[PDB]
Order: sequence, then structure tokens, then C-alpha cells
Amino acid sequence: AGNFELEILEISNTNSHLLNGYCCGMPAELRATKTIGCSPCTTAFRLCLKEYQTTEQGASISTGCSFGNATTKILGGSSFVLSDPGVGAIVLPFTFRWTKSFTLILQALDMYNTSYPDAERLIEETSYSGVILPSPEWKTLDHIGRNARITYRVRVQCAVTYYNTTCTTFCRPRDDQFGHYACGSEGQKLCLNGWQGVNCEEAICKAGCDPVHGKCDRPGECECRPGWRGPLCNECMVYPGCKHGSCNGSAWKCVCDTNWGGILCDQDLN
Ligand SMILES: *[C@@H]1O[C@H](CO)[C@@H](O[C@@H]2O[C@H](CO)[C@@H](O)[C@H](O)[C@H]2NC(C)=O)[C@H](O)[C@H]1NC(C)=O
Ligand SMILES: [Ca+2]
Repeated sequence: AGNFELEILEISNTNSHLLNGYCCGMPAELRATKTIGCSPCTTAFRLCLKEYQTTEQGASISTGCSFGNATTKILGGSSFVLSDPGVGAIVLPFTFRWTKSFTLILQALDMYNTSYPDAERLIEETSYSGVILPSPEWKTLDHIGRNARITYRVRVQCAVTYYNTTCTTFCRPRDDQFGHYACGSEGQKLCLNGWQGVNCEEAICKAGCDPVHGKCDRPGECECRPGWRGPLCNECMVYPGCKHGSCNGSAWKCVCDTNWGGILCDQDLN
């Protein structure tokens, strides 16, 4: 999941015309003003996003906008450069996996409403088909049309906690008892130094720490299980009172040396 983002950067429509060659706003004949020339446009932008299209008919908004459609607020007059493109950005959410391939249709529209909608109010129209991967980097596009020049930019970003080219790999970094890991560029758990395991919840103990009789709750340490000792927890403790004997790799035992017997190995056998 994530969003396809489009930010208008500039439109240049110096003569305040429509694509059909007429003026924006009210026809000058119907105006009761001293204004000379065309009235200014009231420009907004409509984005139609859809699957990658292999023919000219696909570059129309008549084939539908499966990936979403939106219209900005009025962003300015006939020509303007947006100092802060983010405020009027078009954000189209997508669910499941990002498609990578797409076709967009971007229209500039004169929002002068008299009989309410009409297609004569198209100022300019452009289309772009391509393949884009999730990234905060913008792709800048520039359309020098017959009537207006539109500069805009697009990007795709995964929803928060999602990664990978598909925006479906989940990762949330953790630094507590249940895990110690950062998130990689594709959502991989990157264990913090000294940790391992499925959730990077296992401390990596001191080098040489006995894997069976040693443990650690913090990296680089070696704590001994009952009846074992030494810096590496590899030395068993003999049963208290054991004389001529050893633990033989088992905690609290007294296994006799040759020619000694008894529970404490203190009986000379010969
Ligand atoms: C990023 O997306 C790709 C696309 O699926 C993942 O790579 C594929 O899937 C397996 C995982 O089971 C990878 O080991 C292979 O290298 C890829 N196989 C094919 C046929 O493309 C990749 O795993 C994703 N990254 C993460 C962290 O999930
Ligand atoms: Ca023009």
C-alpha cells in the first residue's frame, strides 16, 4: 500500500486562453468592464491515473481512471509558479502491490462555472506512460503544449512501515526485550550489533562462551547455568566434599579417579 503523488510546479498560459482558442472566464462581449483582452483563467488540475496503456485511445479519460482520479483546488490564475507545490499536491492511494507501470492523464481546467461542467473549459492536457518504483525522489515532467506549458512531478511512496518495490513488506524497528533491529531498504530486519534470531531477540554471547552451559541477556556477556563456572561457563562444579574425583562434565557430580571409590571418592580401593 502507498500513494501515487503528483505536484504541479508551474503553468504558463500567458494569453489566458483555452485549448479551443477562446478566452478563459466570461466572454469579453458579455463583460460590463473596461478590461481589455481575455479574462484570467481560474486554473485547477485533474489527474486520471490508470494502468499502462499501449494505444492512443488509452490516453483519454473516457477509458476510466482505475488507479484513482482527483481534482485540485484552484491553484492560481492563468500563469503561476508554485513556491510550495506540496500544499496542492494530488495524492492517490493504492492498496496491495504497487503496479510500477502506469499511465496518467493531467488536465488543466478553467473553473469558470456558468452552466456548471463542460469540456470546453480544458486549458491544456498531457499524458505520460512509464514505470516508476517507490522512492521519495521526484520525476520531473514538462509538457510544452499548444496552449499552455505545464511542469509537474510525480513519485510513489509506500505507506509507513512498508517497504520493497511492491510496498507490501512490513517492518517496524524495535529496541526492547522482544527485538533489537532496524529496517533495511526493502524491509529486512537488520539486527543491531550483538543480536541474532528471527526477531533479533537473542544476545550474542562472549567469544568462547559454552553454548550449552553459558547464557547471556546482553551482548558480549557469559552467565553460567547452575553448577558451571569460569569466564566461559565451561567448568563444572564438583559436588561439595568430593576428594579424588571430578564432575565429568555434569554439574555437582563426583566421578572417581582410578582406584578410588565412594560417593565422595575418598575410599582407596588398592
Ligand atoms: C523485495 O521484492 C522482491 C520481489 O518479490 C523479493 O524478492 C523475491 O522473493 C524471494 C523471497 O522469497 C527473494 O529471495 C528472491 O530474490 C526474489 N525472487 C524472485 C523470483 O524475484 C524480495 O524478497 C523483497 N524483499 C524483502 C525484504 O522482502
Ligand atoms: Ca495559451
